[PDB]
Amino acid sequence: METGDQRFGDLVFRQLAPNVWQHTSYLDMPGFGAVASNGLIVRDGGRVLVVDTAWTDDQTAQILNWIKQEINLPVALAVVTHAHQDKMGGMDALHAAGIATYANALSNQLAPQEGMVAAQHSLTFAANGWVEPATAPNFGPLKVFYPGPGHTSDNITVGIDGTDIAFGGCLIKDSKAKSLGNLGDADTEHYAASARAFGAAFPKASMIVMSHSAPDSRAAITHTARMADKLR
Amino acid sequence: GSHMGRPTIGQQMETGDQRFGDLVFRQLAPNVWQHTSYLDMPGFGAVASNGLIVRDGGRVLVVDTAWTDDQTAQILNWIKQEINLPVALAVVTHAHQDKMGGMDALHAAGIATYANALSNQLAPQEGMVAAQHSLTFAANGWVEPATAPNFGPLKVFYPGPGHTSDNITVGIDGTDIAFGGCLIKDSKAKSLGNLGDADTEHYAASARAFGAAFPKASMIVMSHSAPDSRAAITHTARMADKLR
Ligand SMILES: CCc1c(C(=O)O)c(S(N)(=O)=O)c(CC)n1C
Ligand SMILES: CCc1c(C(=O)O)c(S(N)(=O)=O)c(CC)n1C
Ligand SMILES: [Zn+2]
Ligand SMILES: [Zn+2]
Ligand SMILES: [Zn+2]
Ligand SMILES: [Zn+2]
Ligand SMILES: [Zn+2]
Ligand SMILES: [Zn+2]
Repeated sequence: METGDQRFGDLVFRQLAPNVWQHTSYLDMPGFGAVASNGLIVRDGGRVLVVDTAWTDDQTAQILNWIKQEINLPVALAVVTHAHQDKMGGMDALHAAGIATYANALSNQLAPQEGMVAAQHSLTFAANGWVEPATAPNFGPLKVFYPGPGHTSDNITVGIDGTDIAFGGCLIKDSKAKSLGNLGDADTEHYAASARAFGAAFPKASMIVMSHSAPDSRAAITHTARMADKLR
Repeated sequence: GSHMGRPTIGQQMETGDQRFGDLVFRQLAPNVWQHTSYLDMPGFGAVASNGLIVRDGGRVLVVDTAWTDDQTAQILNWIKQEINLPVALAVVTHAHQDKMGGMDALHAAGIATYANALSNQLAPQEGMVAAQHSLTFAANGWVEPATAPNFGPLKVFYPGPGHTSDNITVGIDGTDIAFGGCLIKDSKAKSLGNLGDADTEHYAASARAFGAAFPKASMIVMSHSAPDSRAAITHTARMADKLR
């Protein structure tokens, strides 16, 4: 309800930069109430790129229809940042709309176990965390980085070239957080290193976008790593 | 860095096994041998780690180091004596001491080394030397063949997270042998061994995925016990079912 925020159905959109919006969707978790999840919408000349679905097919369709209304450019592809419902719940809606989908090979391998629909294409990563470029064709400003196991074994991150923005997804929590949120599938040993690897991959990003709070500064990365140091 | 921060000899000699310094070698097939090295761990005696040696035409291929550099050098010495073909490459099956502790011995000898990209990424944290090359995997677990150059009969499969998030497995094409490494424990096991780095949620599926990937392998080779039948896979998966 913050000024400049736009509503379409159950979804809220905030412009972060001339060509970048955050999408926010909400799901009731019985016992804990409504939980926000954020992803990104990127205008890349005469096409649109999506990072992460909403919780549900219906909510993901609302994202696609808002893009049609407000941006009116075709969605070329989507990248989804791990096999949990907040990031991949809406895969069927992307596929029905004829959007090409990309995830970590590991995300696609885990998807069935995690009750998610696999992406059509698999990203693979060098030992240094950077996507093998042949697996991420025509990704325009999307720079995809695998920081290592943290929130999950499969979690990936995305920088937006020509912006100050990097997307930590569920790996990064906000700079005032008490906790690292859901650690059910987490690597408690490697998490802190993974948070720091994300920071080092995108050294000049000043706006850190994450799944479960409003955009923060780089302080979110060093706070997440400081919290993660305490897990081991 | 390493979880281990004490090399010894095995006691249970066994008839068809060959002692070579502090290591043990067993021929499993005309072109396949098991290498075994031992660490004394207080309260648990001589702890075996097993890997594989494969002869493929005029080349030898190695799966896994020994626990230590000095032990891994003795694997190379044994290969020179018993096979006398050059070691074309080694593949190591995750970033733990038993599987990657001897990387320096391979690199010293000019042997090209391969691991899961994730193993190489985790190596520094795990106190291991990274392999020279990284394997990547398709969404169905099979190695991307462009990343496994001249692997010949070594058929590398990532079964999913289990013993660790980076554990890989290796079928030996043209044989009845599949290597489960530390993912699979034998049908006599009372535990899944070290779960310090394990994925308790996905372990059972990963164990079953290994079995389904190598459906006709009748000899299952694993890190910490003698080769077993396919029962080792199902018994492991059923123990892993109790973690979730
Ligand atoms: C807000 C904390 C949170 C997370 C998280 O920390 O990322 C997830 S997730 N992506 O499923 O693990 C959930 C859904 C169960 N919740 C409630
Ligand atoms: C014999 C059980 C075992 C395992 C295992 O279960 O694989 C490992 S490992 N590869 O480091 O996790 C060790 C060394 C700590 N030990 C003693
Ligand atoms: Zn998650
Ligand atoms: Zn999340
Ligand atoms: Zn899970
Ligand atoms: Zn291990
Ligand atoms: Zn082991
Ligand atoms: Zn570890």
